[PDB]
Amino acid sequence: LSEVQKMPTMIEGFDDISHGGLPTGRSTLVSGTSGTGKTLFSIQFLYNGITEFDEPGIFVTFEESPQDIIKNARSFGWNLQKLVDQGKLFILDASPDPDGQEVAGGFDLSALIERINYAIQKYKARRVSIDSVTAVFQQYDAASVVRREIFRLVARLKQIGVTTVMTTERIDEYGPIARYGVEEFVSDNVVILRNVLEGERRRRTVEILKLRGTTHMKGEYPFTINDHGINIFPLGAMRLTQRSSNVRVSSGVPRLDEMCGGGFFKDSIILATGATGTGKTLLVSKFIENACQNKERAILFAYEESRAQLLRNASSWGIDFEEMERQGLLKIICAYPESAGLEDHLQIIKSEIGDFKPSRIAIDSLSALARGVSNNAFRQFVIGVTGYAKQEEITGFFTNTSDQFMGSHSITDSHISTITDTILLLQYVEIRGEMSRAINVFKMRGSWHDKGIREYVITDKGPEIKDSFRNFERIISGSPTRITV
Amino acid sequence: LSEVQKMPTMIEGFDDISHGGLPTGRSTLVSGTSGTGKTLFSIQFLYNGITEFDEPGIFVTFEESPQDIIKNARSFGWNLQKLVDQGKLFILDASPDPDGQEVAGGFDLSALIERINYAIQKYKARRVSIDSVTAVFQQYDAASVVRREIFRLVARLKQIGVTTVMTTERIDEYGPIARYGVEEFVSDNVVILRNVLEGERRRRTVEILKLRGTTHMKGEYPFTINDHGINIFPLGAMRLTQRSSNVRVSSGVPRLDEMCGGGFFKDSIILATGATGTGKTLLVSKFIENACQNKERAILFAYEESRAQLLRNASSWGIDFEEMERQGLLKIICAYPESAGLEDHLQIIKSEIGDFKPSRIAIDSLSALARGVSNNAFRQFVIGVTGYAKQEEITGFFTNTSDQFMGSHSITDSHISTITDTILLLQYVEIRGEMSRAINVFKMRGSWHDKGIREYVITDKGPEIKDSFRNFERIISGSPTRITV
Amino acid sequence: LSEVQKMPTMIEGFDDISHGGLPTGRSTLVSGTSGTGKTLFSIQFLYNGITEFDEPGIFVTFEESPQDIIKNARSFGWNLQKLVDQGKLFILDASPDPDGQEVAGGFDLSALIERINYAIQKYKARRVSIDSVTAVFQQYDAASVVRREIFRLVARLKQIGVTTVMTTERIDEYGPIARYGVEEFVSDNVVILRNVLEGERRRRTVEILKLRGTTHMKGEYPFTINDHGINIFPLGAMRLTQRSSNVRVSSGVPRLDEMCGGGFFKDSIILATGATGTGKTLLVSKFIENACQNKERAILFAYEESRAQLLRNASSWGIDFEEMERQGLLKIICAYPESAGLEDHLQIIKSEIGDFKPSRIAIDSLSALARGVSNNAFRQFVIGVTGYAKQEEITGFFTNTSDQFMGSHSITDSHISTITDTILLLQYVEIRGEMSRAINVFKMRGSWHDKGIREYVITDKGPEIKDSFRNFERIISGSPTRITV
Ligand SMILES: Nc1ncnc2c1ncn2[C@@H]1O[C@H](COP(=O)(O)OP(=O)(O)OP(=O)(O)O)[C@@H](O)[C@H]1O
Ligand SMILES: Nc1ncnc2c1ncn2[C@@H]1O[C@H](COP(=O)(O)OP(=O)(O)OP(=O)(O)O)[C@@H](O)[C@H]1O
Ligand SMILES: Nc1ncnc2c1ncn2[C@@H]1O[C@H](COP(=O)(O)OP(=O)(O)OP(=O)(O)O)[C@@H](O)[C@H]1O
Ligand SMILES: Nc1ncnc2c1ncn2[C@@H]1O[C@H](COP(=O)(O)OP(=O)(O)O)[C@@H](O)[C@H]1O
Ligand SMILES: Nc1ncnc2c1ncn2[C@@H]1O[C@H](COP(=O)(O)OP(=O)(O)O)[C@@H](O)[C@H]1O
Ligand SMILES: Nc1ncnc2c1ncn2[C@@H]1O[C@H](COP(=O)(O)OP(=O)(O)O)[C@@H](O)[C@H]1O
Ligand SMILES: [Mg+2]
Ligand SMILES: [Mg+2]
Ligand SMILES: [Mg+2]
Repeated sequence: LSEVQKMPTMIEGFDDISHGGLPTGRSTLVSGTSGTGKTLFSIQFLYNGITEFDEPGIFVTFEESPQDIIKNARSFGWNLQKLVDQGKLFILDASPDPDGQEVAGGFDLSALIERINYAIQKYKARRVSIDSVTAVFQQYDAASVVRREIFRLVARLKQIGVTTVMTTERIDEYGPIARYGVEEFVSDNVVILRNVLEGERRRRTVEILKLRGTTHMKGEYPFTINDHGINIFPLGAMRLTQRSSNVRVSSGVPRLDEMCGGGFFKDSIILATGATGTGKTLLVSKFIENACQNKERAILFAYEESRAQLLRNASSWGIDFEEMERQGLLKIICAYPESAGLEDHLQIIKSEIGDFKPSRIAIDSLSALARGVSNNAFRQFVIGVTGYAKQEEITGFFTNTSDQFMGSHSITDSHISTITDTILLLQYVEIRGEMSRAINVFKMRGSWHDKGIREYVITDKGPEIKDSFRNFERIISGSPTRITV
Repeated sequence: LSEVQKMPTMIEGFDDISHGGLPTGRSTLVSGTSGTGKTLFSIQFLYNGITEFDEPGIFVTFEESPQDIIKNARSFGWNLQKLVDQGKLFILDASPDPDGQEVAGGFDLSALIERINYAIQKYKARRVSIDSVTAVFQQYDAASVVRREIFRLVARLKQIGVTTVMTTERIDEYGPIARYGVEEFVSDNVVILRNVLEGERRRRTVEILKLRGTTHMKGEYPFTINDHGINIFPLGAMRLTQRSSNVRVSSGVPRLDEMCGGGFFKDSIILATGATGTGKTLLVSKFIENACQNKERAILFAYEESRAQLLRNASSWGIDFEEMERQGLLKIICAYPESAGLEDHLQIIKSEIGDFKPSRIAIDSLSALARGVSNNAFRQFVIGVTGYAKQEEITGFFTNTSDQFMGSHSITDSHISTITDTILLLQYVEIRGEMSRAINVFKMRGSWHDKGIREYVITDKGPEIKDSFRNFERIISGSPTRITV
Repeated sequence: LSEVQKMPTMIEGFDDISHGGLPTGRSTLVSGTSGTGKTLFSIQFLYNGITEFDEPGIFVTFEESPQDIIKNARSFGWNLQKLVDQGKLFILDASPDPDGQEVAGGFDLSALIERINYAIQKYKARRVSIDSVTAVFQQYDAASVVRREIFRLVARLKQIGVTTVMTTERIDEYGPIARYGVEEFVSDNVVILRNVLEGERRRRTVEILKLRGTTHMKGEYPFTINDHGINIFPLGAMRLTQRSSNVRVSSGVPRLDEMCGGGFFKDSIILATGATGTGKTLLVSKFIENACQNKERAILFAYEESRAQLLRNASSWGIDFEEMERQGLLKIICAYPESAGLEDHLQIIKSEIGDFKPSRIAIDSLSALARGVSNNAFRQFVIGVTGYAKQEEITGFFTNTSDQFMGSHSITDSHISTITDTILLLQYVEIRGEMSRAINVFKMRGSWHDKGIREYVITDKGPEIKDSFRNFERIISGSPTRITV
């Protein structure tokens, strides 16, 4: 008599991919291999319901004992025992009793359905989570029997009018959606949780395969499990709207600011690319030093150099990062790119930005984060970081180490130049057998910028941008040819 | 006694691939994994029949309850309850009753066939849709029994003379066409719906494998599910006929118009390619500004820069996009390439063009749309966009960011240059250690165009195209060599 | 009533990936193919418990006889017989007796559980290891029966309150986690041991798939089995904190030290890259000679040249490595890269550093170690070596043979330049048909360094760094062009 209403799950990123949550009064199928977060998803569904909408929830477990479920939920800061004592949550223990011997007859799904209905009526439950129906159906080896029993369960829960989340099982990550293969077709809604193993690394993704009668974002979306539960990131949080401003921000190098027409833009992304030793880290350090000298908070996400090495280099360049950190203006987060996946790094960056509320951020060596990851996943990560930084009106400074040290015919082999607003090209220039460096403002959207490929030297005082090689040809090749007069 | 007549389905793009629709008086097999749109296809078949030809339809469901089918159809704006009340549609509920216990004997297909025949005679039905015969046949584990029962059903429905759509099931996207493997050979017509997972993205494709006694377009064809149902796009809508005209349209840069022999052609595709920062977005902005200054509607499909960043850059270039939007002359659609698949982007572009009726369109950075997609799918998308724009007599301006910033030996690594009519090559030119830019009209079909590689500078007033580097060699390499006199 | 406490295993690297060990009072599933170290892991778990925390352990074996288990443990220096005699360890022999005939009834898991409970009560056991439950469950061909029995066992061991390690079985390295496929879902914790075969080489990795109610590091982590048991290396031991100092260390070439602004840094990584014959080994030899002349211990990890060939070349260069070794100041470890995997090489390097306590280390030809290994695994190895060296305040000198001998447009095709602090670029320079060499300090973090591409010749006295090619262009190409005056 009406359209397909949805019930928000309040799981970060799930409601966005599901376009409003799970459909109301229907059964949703959550399928995934071991460790994919099925139990976590089901528990978070009820917990969020109870906490945000005061909707009593029912949890049906067939393997994990209720005590173990409550003990598990605490790792996320969830006190399920408090909810149980308040009558808001009820954990229906349907696990086989050890004292109960094997039964040769078809397991009584009718008794379980009656118990669930009684619990729903008693606690006025609006949400139901069913843990590992596959444990129930393994006694039902036949696939037809399994489909019939799932159909009975879904139809009964539908007649009761409760929103249900059923966790099922799969052997392969990209094989059958569920074990028997009849689970994904009896359910109205199918959610797939994967733990893809790529490059000796586990990537967790969530996919909404079908929402009968409703639109949803298609494909796999990476998600992480942290102290707050499941955190899904829908493809860079789409576009949104961030009103870019003309406000200028200094780069810490006055000559570079002149080269940029008055410094960088506050709501812009700066990309300093070049070969190793070109001074990208020096520009990042001067950027952070300028940020903090103006009593503005900043963060330095490093991924190649340790904290102490950064400190030593900054001190050698006349920058006291220790005093900056003591003043509470600078927070240096360094970490090896491998230590965690790109989604984990994005979550850490978001959390640090939220806790510190910085005005500027400097990520060192995006190339380091691109190690051993597919170009598509890397691009998704950069989209996420850039969008999040622009949304908070945060000035971003990113560095990318070019793989070729001279003759580099591309700005970035990952092709992130299309996403950045300002591009600083740093390169070596062979001059009289000496390896001079050159800095050029390759790109600046919305601002005039010096086209000069200007020489600069690195001293104890920082970078000193000199004149341009106005008597040389093919500087870009790294090996220019000098012309008389 | 006659040839093989076909019954139109009126599903956008299906009748084209099927060369007139589904054959009349025969059973069509619609096979696909979970969430492929089998139920949607079957429902749309009957709904389109009833609404466009007043042909009563019969829907046979074995899992989804009739109430749920009616509730599902509303997401597409279809009021199936109205049709049921009018006697034009009948939903035959054949789902197993929960109160009915298991039956050890072969399920009575004869009773179902008799019920379907009675319904067809009562409602004078010309169309029939059968939902998940696989649910029926899972009780028939044996494949031979399944083939026999499908043969009986198809033969009976054929004797009745109704056009039937049967939805069947598969475990793998590219595995067996159906579960048992006997379904695709008893049916006269086989349609395969796939939800291929590639690059963490779901691509939906429809394939007509065989139409016994009729020709059909071969292979997979992408299709999307939106608020209007299934929308199939047959390989760029073939050729068609768009009478190109000699009418000229200004580019917003008078010197560029002179370089093009009087501006671009109205019914032509313009491709501005170059490295990052070369000013492709500037040319797009001037193009849109010229379009709107002449009181002509235009659309800007951006995929790298946000709306506000485009606004800021345009204002910095003396272009007021806000006033343009207020006047109803400009509509700016920006969106990340990942947010949706290429078919979805094509559908969005088509819908926006239809709703706005623009005279010009400007897509920013086709390269952004090529991220993480196969070259073939990208090429298909460009063919679609170019053909649709040319059909509506719309002038298209596309930008492609070259992956190499100097020495680019190709116009486009995706090789779309063969599809575009006008090509504007933008490149950096190293001159006296300064990174000057160069604009050249690489290509212009049906018009004389300046061969000069002309220098241009970007100011607050826009691009100023200066003279050509007439005293330099190897400009194209990016690092030219100057010659005296 | 409390959070999820964990029990340390004291297995090197396991507690780090598991974030504190195995959860207390729960069953952990250790699955892996033949030879993956399941039995070794289970035995080490109990042995470490007993030896470090005085926690009595119970070992349940179904195939390996207790005598054979004790005999096996001695290869790691573990005297399990001493623990058994002390009552700290009990090996419960549950293997089928040869005199016991086949049983058609379901094997009595209840009797085994009662025996285990009796043993736990008698020895006050806190840890339990179960060897090859799969041998038990093969008589239970049915997967449902297997899941039920595993559930009974886990629930009973949980009620007893002991931490349990259960070793299960798999046929494929990346196939089902366990044989039946029900083992990984009844267990609260799943650990996967793999012996991946890549390039005719076996790579052993450990993965913690899920720790219910606790966070853990995700993905595969390489581990080796040596005379001390399982040794896991969690992704380079994360970041840690190594306070870099400004202390300078001589390179053995005074002119090179001048080029580096006073020599290399003590807590830094030096990378000498160049074509074959450029003199990387000469720089390594002079580095070691300077290390030992100052009465400082050093190690030379070679991977291309034999010990005697290194001796001969050093003597030809006026360096007496034999006297250095006799004095106990130099230890030369040479070995073919293939002889062992990257994890094995890392373990050997760590062990040698620990036994010798060197002040400097010189690894010859990282490129040799990159032969036939994925770039990701190689990068992980370099991260490990660099981090370990920096942690011990050890100066590292690494050499990388460039694959291209002239025109090399990159420092390292493996792109390790981002990880190194000092980069010495060695290259050939064609001059008047003579193949002169050139040395340039490409990079030096935290120090001024000469930008000059200086010629050097190799004599019996070592390298003699001459002036720079100040009258030549395109030296970097290898084929420079001379200019008059
Ligand atoms: N506080 C936490 N922070 C981060 N990750 C956590 C946290 N608690 C649990 N996890 C992770 O979440 C996963 C838990 O999965 P969950 O129990 O929800 O279901 P599942 O793995 O889909 O199915 P199964 O019931 O077979 O375990 C584990 O792999 C664990 O690593
Ligand atoms: N209004 C809509 N707009 C866009 N997509 C929709 C809309 N309504 C439904 N969908 C999508 O269409 C799909 C519905 O598939 P459908 O029910 O027709 O059959 P099927 O997936 O082939 O088979 P099954 O019966 O197993 O679900 C879902 O995956 C859903 O995402
Ligand atoms: N002292 C040692 N040093 C190095 N490697 C060792 C040592 N002792 C044993 N190994 C290795 O450890 C492995 C022993 O594996 P383990 O017996 O622990 O269990 P598993 O291989 O997982 O299972 P299974 O019970 O089927 O053998 C062997 O492959 C052997 O090469
Ligand atoms: N005190 C100094 N004087 C002059 N140059 C220095 C000094 N300290 C460091 N440098 C230079 O700084 C360079 C490092 O720059 P950095 O920003 O770390 O490069 P990257 O592009 O890899 O981030 C060194 O290669 C060296 O040339
Ligand atoms: N006010 C201005 N004056 C001169 N140049 C400008 C001005 N604003 C922007 N630019 C130039 O515009 C360039 C951006 O051009 P754009 O069309 O966005 O490049 P793309 O080819 O990436 O689309 C900047 O790199 C800068 O050189
Ligand atoms: N006594 C010598 N006099 C001059 N040159 C020598 C002498 N002994 C060896 N060389 C030079 O040393 C080079 C080897 O340098 P080495 O460090 O082994 O190169 P790599 O970069 O491969 O490690 C030889 O190619 C040769 O040019
Ligand atoms: Mg750096
Ligand atoms: Mg652009
Ligand atoms: Mg060598």
